[PDB]
Amino acid sequence: TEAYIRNKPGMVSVKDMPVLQDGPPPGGFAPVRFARRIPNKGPSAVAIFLAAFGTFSWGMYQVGQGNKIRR
Amino acid sequence: HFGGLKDEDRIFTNLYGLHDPFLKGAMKRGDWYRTKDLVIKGTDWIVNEMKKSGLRGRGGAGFPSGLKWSFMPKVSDGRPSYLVVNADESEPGTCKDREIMRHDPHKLLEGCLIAGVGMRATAAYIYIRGEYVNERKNLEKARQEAYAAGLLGKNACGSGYDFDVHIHFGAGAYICGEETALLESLEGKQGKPRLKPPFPANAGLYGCPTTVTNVETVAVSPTILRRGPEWFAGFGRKNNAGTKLFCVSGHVNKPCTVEEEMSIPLKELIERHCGGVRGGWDNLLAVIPGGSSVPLLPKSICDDVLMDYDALKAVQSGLGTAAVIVMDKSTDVVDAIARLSYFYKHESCGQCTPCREGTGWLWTIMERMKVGNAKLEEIDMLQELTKQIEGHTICALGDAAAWPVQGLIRHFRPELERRIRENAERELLQ
Ligand SMILES: Cc1cc2nc3c(=O)[nH]c(=O)nc-3n(C[C@H](O)[C@H](O)[C@H](O)COP(=O)(O)O)c2cc1C
Ligand code: SF4
Repeated sequence: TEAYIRNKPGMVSVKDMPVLQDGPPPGGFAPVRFARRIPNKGPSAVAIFLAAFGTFSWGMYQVGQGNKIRR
Repeated sequence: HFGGLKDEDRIFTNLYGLHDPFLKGAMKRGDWYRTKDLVIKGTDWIVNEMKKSGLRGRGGAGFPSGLKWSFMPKVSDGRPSYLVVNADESEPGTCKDREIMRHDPHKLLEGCLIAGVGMRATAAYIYIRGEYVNERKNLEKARQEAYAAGLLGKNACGSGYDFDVHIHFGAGAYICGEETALLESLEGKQGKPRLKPPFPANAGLYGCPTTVTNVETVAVSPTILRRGPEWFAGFGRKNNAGTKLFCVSGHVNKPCTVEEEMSIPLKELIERHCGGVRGGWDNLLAVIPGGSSVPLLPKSICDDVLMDYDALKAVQSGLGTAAVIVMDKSTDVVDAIARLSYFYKHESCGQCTPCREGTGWLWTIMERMKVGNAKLEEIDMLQELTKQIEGHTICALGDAAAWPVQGLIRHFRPELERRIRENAERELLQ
């Protein structure tokens, strides 16, 4: 019998029987961010191109100086 | 309006046994007066007089005695046919047949003769309950006196009717009061009632056509025949008419058995001949109007209810054996009905499932609810179990066990509510 299995010390009616199952805590959990957030905070395209070009120019100048010293 | 019988209109003039109950007393009081003429008059004449006298079965069923007698076969077949007289009263509260057999046995014997003549019965068997042994001895002595005087035997009277009356005693069983169970017990088997495709008027005591009739009806048969059916129909009202002896017992001041006109108010019956409730009318709580079979009634209904077949049936109850058991405010009606359920569980024969098991279940539930160890849905389940037991059982003892619980649920439900709530509070506190 359901009442026999779920008997309460001081209950009178079959209703308000004790119950405790897995479920949300009071408040219903928290949002979980189903969407995606990909930030693009890397260097700009013009910045890296200018860096590469300046690096190439200064490196060729250094190559010239080193070749002069070796000569 | 109804009631207040005079000593001349009372049928059982030796109810308390203040005079000689034997043959000499019987002749002095007016027994065996014109039995020869009554037998000579005719079986059909006797049946017609019973039919137009308004007499109804006094064993509880209330079926018309005249029609019940006319149900017998008119043409004498090979089978001898039988009369049986139900002296086996075991329903709680009623003791009228005890007094009838003990103090007016010659009236019972003359009634057996008259009923056998009117139903073309070869022989009669009086089934006394095993508990009644002094009454059985008195009836044996009366039967021997009648046989010696020639009132019974090959020549019952100047008429040529052949009639033999024997008495057989039970061994303490309440189911044996039922007609088919009584026939089975008289056959020498267990007191287990039969079903009802074969009616007892077709295949009864030994397979022969027999008729089972109550002691009170069979005993009042000669008196109403001698005094006229109109005289009997004068008392009472409508269909249910005549003189019925009520046993008033319980918490009344002076419990007593008294013969009174039919359709007397219950209050008037209690507070005129018996004496009244122990602490006045206001002290009265609940009255069971018939035996323990019929449902009880609260104080409110008993103020104006009439002690007869119809008014007690107009309310959800029945007259039954018309033995009122009163209960005042001092007692607990829940415990009273629990004891009644225990009695029915004890006295069920246990051949058919709804009564063999259901009566025990009802007793256990009533015992639980007496203390209060139950639930609201459990009293609802108790009512449902009552309904399940009632209509699906072999005999009327299932109804007799179901009815008191149903009446208690119908009327005294708040008492059960209070008991259950109090026990729940006590359990929570503990
Ligand atoms: C549980 C139960 C108890 C009975 N008790 C009695 C009883 O005490 N006396 C009796 O005459 N019949 C008793 N009977 C049988 C019926 O009252 C039956 O109708 C009766 O024997 C014949 O009806 P009558 O009143 O027309 O004579 C009982 C039946 C049952 C089912
Ligand atoms: S109702 Fe069934 S169990 Fe009850 S006494 Fe009758 S036959 Fe037996």
